[PDB]
Amino acid sequence: MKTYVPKQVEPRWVLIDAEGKTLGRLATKIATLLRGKHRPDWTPNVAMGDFVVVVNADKIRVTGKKLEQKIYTRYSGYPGGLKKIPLEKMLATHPERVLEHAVKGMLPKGPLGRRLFKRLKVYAGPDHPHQAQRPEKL
Amino acid sequence: MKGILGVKVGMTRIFRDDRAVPVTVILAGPCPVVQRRTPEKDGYTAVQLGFLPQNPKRVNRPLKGHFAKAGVEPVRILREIRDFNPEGDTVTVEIFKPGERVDVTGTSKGRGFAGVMKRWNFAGGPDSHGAHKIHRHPGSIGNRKTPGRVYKGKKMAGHYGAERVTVMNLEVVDVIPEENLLLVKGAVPGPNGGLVIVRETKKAA
Amino acid sequence: SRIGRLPIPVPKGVSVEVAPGRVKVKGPKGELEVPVSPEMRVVVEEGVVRVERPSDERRHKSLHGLTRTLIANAVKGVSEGYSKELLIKGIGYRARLVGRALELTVGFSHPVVVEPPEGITFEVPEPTRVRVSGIDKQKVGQVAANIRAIRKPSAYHEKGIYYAGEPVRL
RNA sequence: CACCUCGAUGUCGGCUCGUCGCAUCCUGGGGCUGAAGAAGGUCCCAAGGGUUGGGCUGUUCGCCCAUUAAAGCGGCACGCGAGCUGGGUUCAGAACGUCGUGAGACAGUUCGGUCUCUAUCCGCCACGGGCGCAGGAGGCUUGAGGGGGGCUCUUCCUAGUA
RNA sequence: AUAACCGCUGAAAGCAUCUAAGCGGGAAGCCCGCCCCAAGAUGAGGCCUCCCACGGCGUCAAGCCGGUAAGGACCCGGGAA
Ligand SMILES: [Mg+2]
Ligand SMILES: [Mg+2]
Ligand SMILES: [Mg+2]
Ligand SMILES: [Mg+2]
Ligand SMILES: [Mg+2]
Ligand SMILES: [Mg+2]
Ligand SMILES: [Mg+2]
Ligand SMILES: [Mg+2]
Ligand SMILES: [Mg+2]
Ligand SMILES: [Mg+2]
Ligand SMILES: [Mg+2]
Ligand SMILES: [Mg+2]
Ligand SMILES: [Mg+2]
Ligand SMILES: [Mg+2]
Ligand SMILES: [Mg+2]
Ligand SMILES: [Mg+2]
Ligand SMILES: [Mg+2]
Ligand SMILES: [Mg+2]
Ligand SMILES: [Mg+2]
Ligand SMILES: [Mg+2]
Ligand SMILES: [Mg+2]
Ligand SMILES: [Mg+2]
Ligand SMILES: [Mg+2]
Ligand SMILES: [Mg+2]
Ligand SMILES: [Mg+2]
Ligand SMILES: [Mg+2]
Ligand SMILES: [Mg+2]
Ligand SMILES: [Mg+2]
Ligand SMILES: [Mg+2]
Ligand SMILES: [Mg+2]
Ligand SMILES: [Mg+2]
Ligand SMILES: [Mg+2]
Ligand SMILES: [Mg+2]
Ligand SMILES: [Mg+2]
Ligand SMILES: [Mg+2]
Ligand SMILES: [Mg+2]
Ligand SMILES: [Mg+2]
Ligand SMILES: [Mg+2]
Ligand SMILES: [Mg+2]
Ligand SMILES: [Mg+2]
Ligand SMILES: [Mg+2]
Ligand SMILES: [Mg+2]
Ligand SMILES: [Mg+2]
Ligand SMILES: [Mg+2]
Ligand SMILES: [Mg+2]
Ligand SMILES: [Mg+2]
Ligand SMILES: [Mg+2]
Ligand SMILES: [Mg+2]
Ligand SMILES: [Mg+2]
Ligand SMILES: [Mg+2]
Ligand SMILES: [Mg+2]
Ligand SMILES: [Mg+2]
Repeated sequence: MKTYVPKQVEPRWVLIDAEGKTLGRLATKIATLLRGKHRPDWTPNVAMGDFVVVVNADKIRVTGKKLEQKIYTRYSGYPGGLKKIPLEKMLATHPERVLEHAVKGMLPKGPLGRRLFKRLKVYAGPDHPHQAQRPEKL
Repeated sequence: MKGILGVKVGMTRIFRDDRAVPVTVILAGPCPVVQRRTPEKDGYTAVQLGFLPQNPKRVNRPLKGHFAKAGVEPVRILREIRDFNPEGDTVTVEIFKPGERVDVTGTSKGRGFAGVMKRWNFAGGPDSHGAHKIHRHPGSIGNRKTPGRVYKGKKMAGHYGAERVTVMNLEVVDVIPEENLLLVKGAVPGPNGGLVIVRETKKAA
Repeated sequence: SRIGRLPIPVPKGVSVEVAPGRVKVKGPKGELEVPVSPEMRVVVEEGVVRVERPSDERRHKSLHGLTRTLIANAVKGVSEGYSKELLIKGIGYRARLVGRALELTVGFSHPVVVEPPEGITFEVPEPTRVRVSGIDKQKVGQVAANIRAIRKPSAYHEKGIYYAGEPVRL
């Protein structure tokens, strides 16, 4: 008896609110969603997961003094090319990155790890293209 | 933010107030605005500004009589002006009064493969004493085992020149509208007959 | 012992409205909005306005007094709440006034124009003494401070913008 | 100490080219002063940029001349010899002092004394070719993200006023 | 927008306190601004303007072969490239 393995199945689309939701807590879920690990036909080597849309990405809450104290770094190949960026500035400049970045780091690494990240459309505030479905959830 | 295209003509001195004034005569010919593109269908504001007329129809089908005054498409419509909305039609040298500073963007003369020392003003080696085939060489380019590599921007020999260069805050010594001439004093990049674009200064903006 | 926290403000020709996040006072001299901790419930009784804290935690007590006072000032505010003195000493030092704007010459190679922010009103009863009128009080104390901060007292002798008070030394 | 390296990890100093740290030499901002002013002292913030030319010695260092806003301290295999130098050290010649009967010996001295055309990979400076960007073309562009730059003195007015 | 720091308002702690809630000033530094690169930014963006929707095959999935169109190379005269 060989273990069952799904065929091309269904490209699902799911909508999430973000506003008021912590961040990592939300990221956790969005990740598990990204790689259909809720689906009972989960498969590690294929990418049979939901496409996730997220709105109100800028009203992500966050505890402690993270707005000032938490910093995102970026190293250019150059000398002294290590840039330091605090939450505040990010949100005020490029929200939807703060959450995109929290999910990128929670998806596995690899060519398949990527792609799963591609199946994630984060947007500032509300609104977005509504071509597919979007069974909103919590 | 008035801008205009033109060709570096030459250099010469002027004499004013019993003082020699070294200037660079640029011809800023009439520039037929051929497109505008606003935050409507573009997201910013500028002015396609076709220059030299020419073109005995070496113009092929990509021509734009769309915007009426194409007056036989020009050789180099290239380059807008960004945040400039002209006197409606045709921009000329009239946008500049003697006494205004301007920023000239040009294409610096090319020098091809230029060595460190010229490219970068390195001191090179000694021409005598120890010497030995390293007179115009860059010397050391690193350390030892750590980092064990060369920095990302290490100044080395390579192509140098023939690039975008903008000499800033140049005085407008004079303007001669009769012939579309404009006199700035000094250091406009590129060779004569090369194309330049003259803009408002950024000291005030 | 006996804490400027749970005593009670007052009324008299002025209104009070409790929102879950703040309170609006308003009176014969304008209106003020007082942002207050979402915790801590302010109640409007008869001709008073108590403030009570949820717990007794060293952190709720701290927010208690604060809140009480923070409101009371808003009440004094809408029925005369300005003031803050400002006596300019020193020889060549004099304070004029240009319309709404206050111009004072206090020893620089120039005079300083201190145009006033909204809500604030400037008066110069005699050229060597100023007063800052307002409803806020946080704004009054600020603007009053700023104006004086233009360098001033602390020196080696009576020269510069003083408050009414503060003597000085050598 | 003796852990990788003795079927080799070239050793001082200079030159060249840097880059980083800040326990800051200058410049910016501060608190205290036994801070009248000007000028200092001392501590705090601050690494953006700057941080001179000579005499002596192989020297590093240091002393000295003339300046300066200042003449900063360190790390990078006491950064850098498949980049240069080769004065020093550190083979073979020779000499002095010294030691040894001697051959010879000296972190003692002296004069001399072979520094090896070809870059495979990584890295770096440049410049292309290919394919991709799901119709194919010619123009004009947005800027995510990078990089460059960032120094300072004197005099004058204020005012010979506080 | 901040550092040291200077303050406003202000409790805990009646007084007082620049701070614990708040706010204001405040560095040659930080983020923008200037200059240059830059859509392989596979997240490959945009705008304008051109040619068009062939012939057989692939009977269906994406394709295969020719001519072609707008254009583009080849070749040649040259160039402060
Ligand atoms: Mg050339
Ligand atoms: Mg050069
Ligand atoms: Mg030179
Ligand atoms: Mg040099
Ligand atoms: Mg030299
Ligand atoms: Mg030379
Ligand atoms: Mg030699
Ligand atoms: Mg030679
Ligand atoms: Mg080496
Ligand atoms: Mg051993
Ligand atoms: Mg042992
Ligand atoms: Mg070996
Ligand atoms: Mg070897
Ligand atoms: Mg110390
Ligand atoms: Mg200093
Ligand atoms: Mg002094
Ligand atoms: Mg001091
Ligand atoms: Mg420090
Ligand atoms: Mg010598
Ligand atoms: Mg030294
Ligand atoms: Mg010595
Ligand atoms: Mg010296
Ligand atoms: Mg160094
Ligand atoms: Mg050592
Ligand atoms: Mg070494
Ligand atoms: Mg060598
Ligand atoms: Mg050496
Ligand atoms: Mg030798
Ligand atoms: Mg020799
Ligand atoms: Mg003997
Ligand atoms: Mg020996
Ligand atoms: Mg010798
Ligand atoms: Mg000889
Ligand atoms: Mg020797
Ligand atoms: Mg060699
Ligand atoms: Mg390798
Ligand atoms: Mg290419
Ligand atoms: Mg695509
Ligand atoms: Mg950018
Ligand atoms: Mg930089
Ligand atoms: Mg930058
Ligand atoms: Mg730099
Ligand atoms: Mg005198
Ligand atoms: Mg005076
Ligand atoms: Mg500010
Ligand atoms: Mg107080
Ligand atoms: Mg502050
Ligand atoms: Mg501020
Ligand atoms: Mg500056
Ligand atoms: Mg560009
Ligand atoms: Mg495109
Ligand atoms: Mg356009």
